[PDB]
Amino acid sequence: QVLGPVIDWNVTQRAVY
Amino acid sequence: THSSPTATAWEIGLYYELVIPKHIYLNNWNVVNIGHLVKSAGQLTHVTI
Ligand SMILES: *[C@@H]1O[C@H](CO)[C@@H](O[C@@H]2O[C@H](CO)[C@@H](O)[C@H](O)[C@H]2NC(C)=O)[C@H](O)[C@H]1NC(C)=O
Repeated sequence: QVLGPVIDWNVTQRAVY
Repeated sequence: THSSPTATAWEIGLYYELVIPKHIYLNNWNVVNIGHLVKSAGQLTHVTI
């Protein structure tokens, strides 16, 4: 019953430097 | 209908179907559904709308 994940297709949010 | 060495006659029965348009659309795109990947409690999952 815990809250699960959210998706929104935003590439910029998932950038890794 | 008639056949002589110098003269003939023929008849043809033609049926036509004409579509009448309600609307016409010119600038069109096909859809393609790529979805997203999700990793959850060890399992990789592909998700689509
Ligand atoms: C997509 O992700 C990026 C990164 O989280 C969001 O861009 C930021 O937007 C805030 C305002 O909400 C600004 O303060 C930041 O300067 C932005 N950072 C970058 C790296 O762009 C963005 O709002 C998200 N949503 C969309 C639709 O792009």
